[PDB]
Amino acid sequence: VHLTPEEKSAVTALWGKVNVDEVGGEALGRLLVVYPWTQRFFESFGDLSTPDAVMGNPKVKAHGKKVLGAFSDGLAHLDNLKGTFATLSELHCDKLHVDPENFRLLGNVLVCVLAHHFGKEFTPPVQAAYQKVVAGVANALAHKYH
Amino acid sequence: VHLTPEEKSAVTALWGKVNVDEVGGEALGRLLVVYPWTQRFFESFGDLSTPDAVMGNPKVKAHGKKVLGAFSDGLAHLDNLKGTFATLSELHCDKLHVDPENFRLLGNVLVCVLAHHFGKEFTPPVQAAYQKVVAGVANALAHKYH
Amino acid sequence: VLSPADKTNVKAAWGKVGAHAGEYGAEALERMFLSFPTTKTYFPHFDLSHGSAQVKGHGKKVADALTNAVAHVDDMPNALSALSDLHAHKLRVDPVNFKLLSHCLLVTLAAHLPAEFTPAVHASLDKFLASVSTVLTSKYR
Amino acid sequence: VLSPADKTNVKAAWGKVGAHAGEYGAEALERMFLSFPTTKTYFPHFDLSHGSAQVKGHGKKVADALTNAVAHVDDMPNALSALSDLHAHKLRVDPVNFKLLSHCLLVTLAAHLPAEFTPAVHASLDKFLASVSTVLTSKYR
Ligand code: HEM
Ligand code: HEM
Ligand code: HEM
Ligand code: HEM
Repeated sequence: VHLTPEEKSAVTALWGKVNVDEVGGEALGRLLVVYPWTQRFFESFGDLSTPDAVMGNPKVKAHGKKVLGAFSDGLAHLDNLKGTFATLSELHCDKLHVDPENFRLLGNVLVCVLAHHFGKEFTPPVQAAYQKVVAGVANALAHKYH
Repeated sequence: VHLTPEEKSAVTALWGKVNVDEVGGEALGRLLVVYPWTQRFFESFGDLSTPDAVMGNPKVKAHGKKVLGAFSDGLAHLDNLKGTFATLSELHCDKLHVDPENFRLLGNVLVCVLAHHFGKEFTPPVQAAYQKVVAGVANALAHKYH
Repeated sequence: VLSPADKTNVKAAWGKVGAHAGEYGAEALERMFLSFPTTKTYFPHFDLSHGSAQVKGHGKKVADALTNAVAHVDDMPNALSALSDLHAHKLRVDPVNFKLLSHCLLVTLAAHLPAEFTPAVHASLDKFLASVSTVLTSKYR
Repeated sequence: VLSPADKTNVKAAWGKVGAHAGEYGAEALERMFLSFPTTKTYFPHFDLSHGSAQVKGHGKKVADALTNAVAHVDDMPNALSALSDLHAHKLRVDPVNFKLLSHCLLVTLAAHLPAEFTPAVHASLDKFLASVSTVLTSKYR
């Protein structure tokens, strides 16, 4: 990871304005609306037949929280994303069997949600920093696969 | 995804039976045949209008050689490829303006060549190692871009 | 393959962009060059400074074709053919980048269209941009 | 898009596979699981060890599907009708993967059909496998 003091600060100050539970569910849902094949991992979640069925699925919103929650504690360890997501990486591989490509997809969905919520504030230079972040996390969650 | 001792001492042994000159020219060659657009960086190489014209093209053969040369010299810094190519990455980015994907594609063509030459000798276990290699080389070469 | 609902969402979200096409076109490019450095290797002859006349100029042209792809969304392959020939025989831009610019376009539209950038529209806009890209690389080999 | 030449190079190369289909098939897979471990996340139910009975069988299916695709290269879409639905609606493999299998398919063919694997033929197999990889994913969304 290569974040300069500047983009590090930017990434924290904007995330201090962020509602983690409302966005975790905003991002997990869009991820399942835009790239439908991802529902492959959520058969037990119920009805996912329409955009509103997905966005409003209580199980989807309940999960997006623990997801962006972990991703949120990860931002306090931007110098150690590898070990931070060490245990989560092992689980998504050995037990959940989740193609890592998906973490890459959630990362872009998130970025789209950040820009959407903060509007103009999510300037070009701010996006650049975040892209680095999601790339970092996605790669730390993929690290332990074998 | 670093190489295991057994993989390093497998890459070596196989490479030792490689004709860098021919394979470099065969690889860069096929690269301009399978992915036409990569010919954008070689407008002055002359005739490339066909598969035989490019494969039999002297300037292509030559460059295929030089290129694998640097690559060949690389299989010795397998623990710091990132450091070996810092000046070449810094270079391919600043002056030549080459999109790093090409490093990925060439590597792709390389694996097919190495397979084409050794046949049954080019084992799934060996391919895996070389994939790591090629993948590694691609990364370092891109690392210094900005 | 876009659907009736897709095309509705697209014409809807893009139609709103209206006279800000050029401007938004330049922003996506500025977002892409900063977020994905490697993409600048195709514009060695460009001044990439914030608001360069080149970027602003290339921004309009981009958005103009998209604005045009929208008007013939049921015949894009023919509406973008001159542009597709271009990217295949001259610029020869590697395919992997289109997805990069497409993301930045979504991101740009997300910042400007807070009311219309709904999950549904977003999804549809992703299929549109992906559909356009596929057309621009349709004649690569 | 496949030219009359690409089709000719294909029928020729693959037709030379004969009964080695199930064999090269299994092989293309084994290669893919070793080179690209993440592809193993779609077979938690398969034995992925060398000589696995499931890999062999699966190897054969994948092969016969290609044979069929070749025999109807002119109109692959309908030829792979069911198969696309399968991956689109059930298997749901991320499109990123198809490129891996394909590459492994080329490597495999190279190390098994040295003669006919000329640059041209190589270039034709590539466009081919991508054409297939596109049909299979055409109905994803
Ligand atoms: C920012 C990236 C992500 C983070 C930080 C993350 C985090 C988590 C956490 C903390 C758990 C629960 C641990 C447990 O059940 O013991 C989990 C479970 C899971 N994750 Fe991820 N995940 C991420 C992305 C994804 C993506 C994009 C998918 C799928 C497309 C996915 C699919 C799953 C599934 C299937 C479960 C199991 C849920 C259940 O049934 O309880 N995750 N993830
Ligand atoms: C295996 C990875 C590669 C390595 C290690 C590599 C190495 C080299 C080397 C040693 C040079 C000479 C630099 C100098 O003059 O100091 C060079 C030049 C260059 N490379 Fe790369 N290269 C690689 C892949 C590629 C690929 C795939 C392309 C794109 C098709 C490319 C395009 C160029 C061009 C156009 C030049 C300059 C040509 C000239 O000066 O006539 N390289 N490369
Ligand atoms: C939404 C997808 C895209 C569209 C609609 C598109 C459209 C265009 C248009 C209309 C032009 C102007 C051509 C003319 O003046 O007739 C152009 C030029 C160009 N495009 Fe594309 N393009 C797309 C994606 C890409 C990507 C991904 C890259 C780079 C990573 C790229 C690189 C170029 C370059 C280098 C030029 C030359 C511009 C100049 O020299 O001023 N394009 N494109
Ligand atoms: C070259 C493109 C591909 C072809 C030609 C292909 C072909 C097939 C065929 C013929 C079947 C048999 C369905 C039946 O029994 O009726 C199948 C099953 C399957 N495919 Fe695909 N496939 C392709 C790529 C992929 C990729 C990229 C992956 C994974 C990385 C994948 C994962 C699966 C899985 C897991 C099954 C289920 C097998 C089972 O349950 O036993 N496929 N595919």
